[PDB]
Amino acid sequence: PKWWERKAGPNMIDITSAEQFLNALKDAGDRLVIVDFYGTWCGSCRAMFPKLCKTAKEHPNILFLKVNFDENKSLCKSLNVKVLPYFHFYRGADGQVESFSCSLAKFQKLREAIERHNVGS
Repeated sequence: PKWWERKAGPNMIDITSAEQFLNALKDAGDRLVIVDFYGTWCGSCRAMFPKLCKTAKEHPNILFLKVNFDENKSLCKSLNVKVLPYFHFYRGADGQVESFSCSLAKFQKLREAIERHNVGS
């Protein structure tokens, strides 16, 4: 049971290809989408994961995409991801609306981004 699968709820999906990633954004409709770029051996990513999972339970209608950088290097490079943890947000016809790094200590940055782009904001 890999650390990134523990207590991961139904709105948290593993992405394993560029095709799957693009299909996920398309099928999201007008939902807010949070893309979590993480590394297998990223201590910060691992430390912040339980809080991310709680946030996913707190927001059942937000779609969370987990993208393992180490297993999706070309995809992550095409998305200009250079450091981990990293987050993109996407929302409907607006496409990408956030791009930022985070950690457990500054987790409120992620919530602030939700405040800016959640359905009804």
